[PDB]
Amino acid sequence: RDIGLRIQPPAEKCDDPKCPWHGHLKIHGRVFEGIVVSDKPRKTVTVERQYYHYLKKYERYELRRSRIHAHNPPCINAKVGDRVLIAETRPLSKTKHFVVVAVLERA
Amino acid sequence: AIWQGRSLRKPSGGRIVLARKKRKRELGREPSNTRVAEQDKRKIIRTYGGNKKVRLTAAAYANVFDKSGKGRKVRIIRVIENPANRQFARRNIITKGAIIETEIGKAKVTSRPGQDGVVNAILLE
Amino acid sequence: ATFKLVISDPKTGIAKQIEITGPEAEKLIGKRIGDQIPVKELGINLNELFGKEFPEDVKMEIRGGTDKDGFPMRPDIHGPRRVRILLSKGPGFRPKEKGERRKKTVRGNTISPEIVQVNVKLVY
RNA sequence: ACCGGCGGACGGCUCAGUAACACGUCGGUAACCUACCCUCGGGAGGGGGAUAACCCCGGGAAACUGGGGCUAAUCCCCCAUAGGCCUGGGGUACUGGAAGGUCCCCAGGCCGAAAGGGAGCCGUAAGGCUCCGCCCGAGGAUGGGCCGGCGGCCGAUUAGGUAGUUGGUGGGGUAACGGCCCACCAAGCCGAAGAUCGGUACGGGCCGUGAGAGCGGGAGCCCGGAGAUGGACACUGAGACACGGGUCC
Ligand SMILES: [Mg+2]
Ligand SMILES: [Mg+2]
Ligand SMILES: [Mg+2]
Ligand SMILES: [Zn+2]
Repeated sequence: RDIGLRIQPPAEKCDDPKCPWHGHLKIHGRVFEGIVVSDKPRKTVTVERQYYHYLKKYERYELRRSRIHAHNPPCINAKVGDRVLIAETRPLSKTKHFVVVAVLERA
Repeated sequence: AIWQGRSLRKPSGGRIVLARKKRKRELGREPSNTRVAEQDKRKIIRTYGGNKKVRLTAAAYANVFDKSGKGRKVRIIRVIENPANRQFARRNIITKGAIIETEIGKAKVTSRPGQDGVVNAILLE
Repeated sequence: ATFKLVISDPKTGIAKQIEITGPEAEKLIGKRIGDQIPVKELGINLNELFGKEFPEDVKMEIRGGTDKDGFPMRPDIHGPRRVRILLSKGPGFRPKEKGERRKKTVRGNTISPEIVQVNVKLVY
């Protein structure tokens, strides 16, 4: 099966209705890539991305980081320290609006 | 009364000072606690955009479906259990997901009576 | 108490007004809206009022009234007191606008000395 | 003049509040509503009812307001049919990056339309012929609701903050997704890369100044937000919790 990203699906199936690979969830919008930094809550991870911001007056750069909370389906089940790919969806809780769709490099 | 606009708390824990009045299009309504009764009773609600909702307040019949695709209209005896609230079963409150007992067996409700106005259930084995 | 009576003959479309006081009016104090009472018992030269032959033992029933300050009587409020409530239609309010509601001062059903006008109709 | 229809939610005014998804920008809604307007496909069958205006009598200092008589509609209410919504079982016709969507066939229910009305000619009459109109479905358009990433103030003589608080499962409610709100199960969430608290302030396109790099401002014109003596809350409507509409303190 393909859901529009053109990447390989997870090996095993699941029963989560909020799983894009095996359930009713639909993805549309941005796609980001990042590193997991927290996995304490059930089915929730925190993903960090780093980028550079240009300071025009001082003609130099500074490093900034963006942290996003993502839904973690049981068929993928990412852990702290690995690279993941996330996609935008409809609101799922107060702070969750993304879902993990692939683990690119296990820790 | 019932305002479904936004929370007054930031995810960090700090407070938010409201910057406007409550708009009319953000209000909710009293829950309908659909009970088991001898005679059925429903009302009509005029909703945003001038649409309608049928609200069921007392239920006496139900539609039960088997795995073969046939259905029967039978009457409801009682609510065996309701995982949504701890004290719904004692008060005989029907919501989606409740287990009801009928004259042909136990059934699990699949519709939302407060939003649709009928009680549909699938037969248990 | 002194009462100003408005008697309407429903079969003709004509009404007459007279003033009644004393033991005659003291009889009427206590009657609600929608109850009958004979006119002969009260005492009124009815055939002279309208100039027409009228049936024997004919009676009348109270339809409404207005108190001494200008507020009317509302059939659905029990007792003789005066209240101030929110209305959307009916006696004591004329809307003029769609869905409008307003707070008005009204009376009850039972007659009392504070009343001045009494509207009744003839019942055969 | 009255009943009835459409409009009065735009336009105009001010900058108190607000350090926030308020605003700028790029995206999303497969999670949503929309009277007026455009195109295509259909429908207009049968009954009932009151009441203002008008006549009789009025009440109150006025603001306002009572009873009886009679009458009409593109006013109101029923019955039918079309139609809509929910759930279970099958089929694979459509769009799309991808179907909790659309389409076809069974089955159990709930809701449930309409004004062939008005004007003008040919009509001997029969009846046409235009003009303006009523209801349902599919789509658009117009006007919005909601969501996300990024961007732009000062203070450490403010260092720890949060307990529906962060997430999960089952529901309710909403036009719609969501701790938006409940019942149960866990211990999460934010922070010296400055949380929390305090100060000051409507945001932007822009404007003043300077060789430039910069520094300072953001009343007047346009686009967005908010308010109608202060604080709370409802009715009607496609749209309001309504500046020249309603209720309480
Ligand atoms: Mg200010
Ligand atoms: Mg019908
Ligand atoms: Mg500023
Ligand atoms: Zn899965």
